[PDB]
Amino acid sequence: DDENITKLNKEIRAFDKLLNIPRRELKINLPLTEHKSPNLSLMLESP
Amino acid sequence: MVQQLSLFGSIGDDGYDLLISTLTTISGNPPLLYNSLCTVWKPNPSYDVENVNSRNQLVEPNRIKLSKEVPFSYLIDETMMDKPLNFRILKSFTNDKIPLNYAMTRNILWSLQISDIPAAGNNRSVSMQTIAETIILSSAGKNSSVSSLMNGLGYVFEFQYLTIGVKFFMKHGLILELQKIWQIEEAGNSQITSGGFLLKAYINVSRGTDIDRINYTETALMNLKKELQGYIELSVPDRQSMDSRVAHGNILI
Amino acid sequence: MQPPYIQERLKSLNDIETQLCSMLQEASQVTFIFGELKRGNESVKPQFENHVKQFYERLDKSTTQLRKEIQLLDENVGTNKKALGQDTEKMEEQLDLLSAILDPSKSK
Amino acid sequence: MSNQALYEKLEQTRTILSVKLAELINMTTIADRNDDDEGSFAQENSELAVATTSVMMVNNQTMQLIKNVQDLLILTRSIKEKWLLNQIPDEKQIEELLDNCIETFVAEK
Repeated sequence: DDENITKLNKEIRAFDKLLNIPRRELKINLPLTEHKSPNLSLMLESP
Repeated sequence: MVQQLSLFGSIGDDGYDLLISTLTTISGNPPLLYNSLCTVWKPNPSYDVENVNSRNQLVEPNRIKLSKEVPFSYLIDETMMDKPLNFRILKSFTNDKIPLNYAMTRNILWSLQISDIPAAGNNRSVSMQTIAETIILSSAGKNSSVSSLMNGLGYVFEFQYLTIGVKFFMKHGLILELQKIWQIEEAGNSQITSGGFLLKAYINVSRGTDIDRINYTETALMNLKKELQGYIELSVPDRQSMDSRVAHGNILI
Repeated sequence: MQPPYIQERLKSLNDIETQLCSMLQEASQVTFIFGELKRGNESVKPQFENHVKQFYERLDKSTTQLRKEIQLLDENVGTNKKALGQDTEKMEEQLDLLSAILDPSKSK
Repeated sequence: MSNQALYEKLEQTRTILSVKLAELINMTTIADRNDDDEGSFAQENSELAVATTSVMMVNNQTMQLIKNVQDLLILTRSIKEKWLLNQIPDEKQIEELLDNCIETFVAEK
């Protein structure tokens, strides 16, 4: 509604990529026969 | 339920801009736009409430207020999207006409609120009023609608109006409001606060028994009033004007 | 810098006290000339009228202009804020510095 | 307030005019006047007290002129001080900027 609150919200949201918690994901696909391919997904977080 | 301690006043639109600047010089905050829509409901006269204890006057019938916020997309006409959404738009709101008409409000049909006449006695420096409040979050059923709900309780619609203005937040929980009020009917829309702004400064107290807090609140309100001496005169309104019981009809506007 | 209106206001005020100083100086010369006029030489008699007239006209219009200024005070009524944006501008400049840090070709 | 200053400057100006006329008449007829007619009113009875009253006039006009001028100057400065004091008056680029900064630090750390 008011300009000031939206301006502050925009400026604060601009820093999300720095302030937010880092995350990582690693997907490992192992080559197996008999159309049986297990998957190994490891996600690393720092809560 | 709160004890609201309030002071009132009015100003002509000519000084409006100037007034705004002075407020920002004191509070250190910028104004924030807001709007609202209030509907007043009264007990149904078709039903005879013999339960009013006439020989004892345990209670008297009263009026219920239902309030809701309405987005500005209903209040801005085709000539006004160019300007940004800030307080200056109020400078164009001097005509008795307004984009929101009767049909849209009828299509709409929240916060439920009841109040009492202020405390008696002539040794009161600020208007002290008691308010009982609740909130309606949602509903369901075959007739889920505000009108059907209030008819289920036993109340019927009386009138409605629209407030548009600005808000200032100061220290100690003090809130200062500049308002413009538009009454709405099928016949049309009429601005009761014609050529001016209604000013209201108030604080809320959660518990009426605490008296140290009430004394502090009164001290803050009187200090604020004594700060604005010479520019605007803030006064205690008439105790008989803020009475909203059905038996006697008048409306401070 | 201040808005211009204040600038010509202060210029007019400065003109006011300079005119007052000129009035005092002319009072000094008229007091000087009256002495020798009482002494008894009539050569500087014509200068006396001019000095008196200029002294009075300097005394009058200065007060008139000051009256105009005080009148301007009457209608000029009604006609930390920087902090509200101060952090913002600080923010801006800091990121600018980062840009200068981020580009190694501009650090020369 | 300002109206009081207006009035004060008014007696300031009229006092200047009156004391100016007084010192003018005193110095012009400082040469004592002797007229046989009863209409004239100029008395010099005690010889040296005449000079005392003369230096009286001198000291009065000096003090009053200096005080009035100084008061006017102080008034002007006060007006100027009141004038000075009382008159109350992209985001995406930042996103890639911070992304490059953080990746550069991560590489360099």
